Amino acid sequence: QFEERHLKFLQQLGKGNFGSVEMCRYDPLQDNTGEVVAVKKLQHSTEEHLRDFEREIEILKSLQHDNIVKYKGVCYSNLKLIMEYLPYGSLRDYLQKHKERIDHIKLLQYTSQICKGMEYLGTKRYIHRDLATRNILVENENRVKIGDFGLTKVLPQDKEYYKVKEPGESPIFWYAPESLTESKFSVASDVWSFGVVLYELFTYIEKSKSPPAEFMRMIGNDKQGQMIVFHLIELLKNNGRLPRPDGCPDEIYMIMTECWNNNVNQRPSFRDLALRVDQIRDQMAG
Ligand SMILES: O=C(Nc1c[nH]nc1-c1nc2ccc(C[NH+]3CCOCC3)cc2[nH]1)NC1CC1
Repeated sequence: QFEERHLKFLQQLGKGNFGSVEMCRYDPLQDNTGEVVAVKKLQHSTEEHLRDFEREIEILKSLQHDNIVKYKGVCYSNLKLIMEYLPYGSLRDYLQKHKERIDHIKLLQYTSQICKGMEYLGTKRYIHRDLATRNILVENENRVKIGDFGLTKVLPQDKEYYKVKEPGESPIFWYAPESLTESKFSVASDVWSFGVVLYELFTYIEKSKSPPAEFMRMIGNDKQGQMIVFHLIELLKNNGRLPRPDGCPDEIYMIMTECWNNNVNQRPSFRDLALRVDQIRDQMAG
């Protein structure tokens, strides 16, 4: 267990969907040699949010995979989540800064790694509901892990989707059509969101070309609030889609579009996605 009082703040790391994450030193000997860790805490520690956060903790805790940020422990008073600190930040920021000097062999290594993290997630009947480069952490040049399980849901035994009311703030531009119209979330809607993560990676996080900027362009920048969703549904219903990023290999663009399939059952599995992505990296390499 970790004791609250030995956590020494160093710096903020970031805010996610409902909390905050700090860089801290667990230094129980006060001589300043202790382990640097990542720490999550609730900004608005409601009784509602406190349940979801402990639910979040219990999900992370139960997930052990090379491509899923490690759980280390909790602190009691209100709860704090202790996690491994990954020094390179979010993939969104790392790729944005180091643009294009990250070649395609690298993007596909991360892609592969993302796929495997999700395949295992799904093996435990969990649905992330927020797969996005900003929620993916970089350990080092050669490793990313999936993180921020704040919006994750377990499937019921006999259902294969999870229907949510009442929705909080929602990454709509990553949402598959049936999540927007019906609030059905599933392994399949995470696969849709994975297609957008792949789009993100191959745009190198150019800000003019992000999903929000581009979907907003397509439906009209004049669309506001609730209407954005109305027009997005219609757009997606008619095969309005994010364009192929400048320079994107062709068989990477096909993976994107296969994921963004209105027909829910016709989307690839992560098992097939991981195989496919690894196959492309083989031939690139030779
Ligand atoms: O849980 C989170 N992340 C982490 C778990 N373990 N380690 C992290 C983490 N988040 C980071 C955010 C930014 C940075 C970059 N800075 C590191 C120190 O020098 C300046 C740049 C690292 C992060 N590690 N992500 C929340 C912050 C969005």
